Amino acid sequence: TIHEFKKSAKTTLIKIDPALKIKTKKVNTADQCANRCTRNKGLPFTCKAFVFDKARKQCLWFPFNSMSSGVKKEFGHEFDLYENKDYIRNCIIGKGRSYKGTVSITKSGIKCQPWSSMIPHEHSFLPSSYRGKDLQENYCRNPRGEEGGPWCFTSNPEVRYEVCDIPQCSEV
Amino acid sequence: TIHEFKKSAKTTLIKIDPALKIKTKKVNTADQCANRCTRNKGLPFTCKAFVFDKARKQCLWFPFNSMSSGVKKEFGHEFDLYENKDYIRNCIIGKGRSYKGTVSITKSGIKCQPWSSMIPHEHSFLPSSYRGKDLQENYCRNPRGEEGGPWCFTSNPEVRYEVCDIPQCSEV
Repeated sequence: TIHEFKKSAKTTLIKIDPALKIKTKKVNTADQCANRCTRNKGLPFTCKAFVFDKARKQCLWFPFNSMSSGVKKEFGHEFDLYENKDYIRNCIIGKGRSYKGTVSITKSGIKCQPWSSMIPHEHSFLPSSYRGKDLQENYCRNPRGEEGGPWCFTSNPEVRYEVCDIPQCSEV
Repeated sequence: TIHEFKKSAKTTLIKIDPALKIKTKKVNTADQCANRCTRNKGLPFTCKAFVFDKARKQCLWFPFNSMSSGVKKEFGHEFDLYENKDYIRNCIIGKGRSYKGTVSITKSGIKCQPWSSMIPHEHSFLPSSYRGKDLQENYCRNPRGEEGGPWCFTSNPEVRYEVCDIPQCSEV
């Protein structure tokens, strides 16, 4: 069940508004935290995210994710952040510059090439180069905010890049 | 992997658009269609949904869902529809009247009471009547279009009903 969460390594979140509440608990594996989050059992809220402290083998279930207002994230090798896809807007607004969804396949059905690889296609579109644009894994993105919306370098050598078929949130 | 699809028993989809392409194949089980869809390995498009023909134990992979334009659904006992949640708007527009996501947990974190149940709470919100409102399972909904957004009757005898924390597509 831990696979249906967007994972961001060495990350955790921090709150600000005292009202915003948490629930923690020692555990064995990060898997263990996912089941409880997904099932939303014994939790005084909606599990939209959780962190697993690999160091203190702990689960940190949150009623919010990295894009929640009033919460910032922090570095930690020992931490691993898992966000519930059901709470990460999966549709596009405008040119889709703020799309953080997990679609990784182009419109014609071809798997996206990670932004970390220069194979098959070489490129200067590196994560460090574009901060805030979430160029993680091989997720369809639109760092430059171009007309076509989110796209990705294809794993098919003949197709340098292509657009992804992510829907618009509201286009009547 | 089939659990990451919204299921609509006895249902299938009929394209109207001739371009909009499909791909079919005999298979053994419906799970078999899911894996192929999720992976999107042998398809010339983005799998957003698929139908499993229990009769002809067949798979119909679609580059669209029940809310795609130019495609109508049809009834059929031998058919089951599965839509990729990654393509079913997961945020709310306005009062949330057209919400079709699968969130089934009120804001305080309690499981929803399916609409087909009169226990714990009895009600006048049944599928039968108010249709087109997808009162399936225990999905948070807003058939009437009320102020607070999609909600549900709580499986907690102490709480008649409560609202869910489904994000608005206009984040904040």
